[PDB]
Amino acid sequence: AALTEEQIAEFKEAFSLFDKDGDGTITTKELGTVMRSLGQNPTEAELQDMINEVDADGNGTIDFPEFLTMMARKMKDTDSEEEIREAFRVFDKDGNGYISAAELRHVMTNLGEKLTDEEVDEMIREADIDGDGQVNYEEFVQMMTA
Amino acid sequence: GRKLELTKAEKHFHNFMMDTQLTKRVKNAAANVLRETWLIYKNTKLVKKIDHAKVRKHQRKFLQAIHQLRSVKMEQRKLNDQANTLVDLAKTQLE
Ligand SMILES: [Ca+2]
Ligand SMILES: [Ca+2]
Repeated sequence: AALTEEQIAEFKEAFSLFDKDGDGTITTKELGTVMRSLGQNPTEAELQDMINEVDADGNGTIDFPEFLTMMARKMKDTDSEEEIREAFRVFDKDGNGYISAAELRHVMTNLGEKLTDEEVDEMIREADIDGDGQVNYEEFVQMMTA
Repeated sequence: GRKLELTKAEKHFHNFMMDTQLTKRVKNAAANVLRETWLIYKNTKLVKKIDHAKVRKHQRKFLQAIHQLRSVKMEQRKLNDQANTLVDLAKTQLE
């Protein structure tokens, strides 16, 4: 919980992803705008709570000092291998740990933001390790998180 | 770089009780858990004749308090992941 000076200049750049008006402070309305642009729908109270756990002076908004301080307490990261495996499992229709290459192409070209058929070709080339037209997604996820 | 790692989720819940409503809810609901646990135990094990309507009453209030506590616990986990979302977004400037 002690920040490198490198990272201080880094989080100032981060601060502007949040301070939608260059105000020098982050309000709940800006935090809601940001949260919603990441696909989340926090309530007004949840936004106030987020600010309130960071707002040292109690003026209802987050300055860069309180922003930068609250990063220092959450620098610890952990791997996402199991969460990514569970996203693949969503498409494991038979729950047998395999997704066919055809089905993975169908998913990647139709759901979410999508990939081009060319992009999906490279992904399946890596994903179908055994060349059998089937993706053992735990093994593929292990390869990508190595 | 960080690759596919994301901010680690918090251990115990020493946080977001800055929300005065949540901490009021926790303490009222916890006290009611204590209250109905006592009253159920007394009414089943410390009496000569069990009054089943009394037990049902305190079972309703007990489940109500337990589930209020659960709903506070889930809200704290949601608040923590909402904050971890912003930490994770801020951390993308370290690359
Ligand atoms: Ca602002
Ligand atoms: Ca402030």
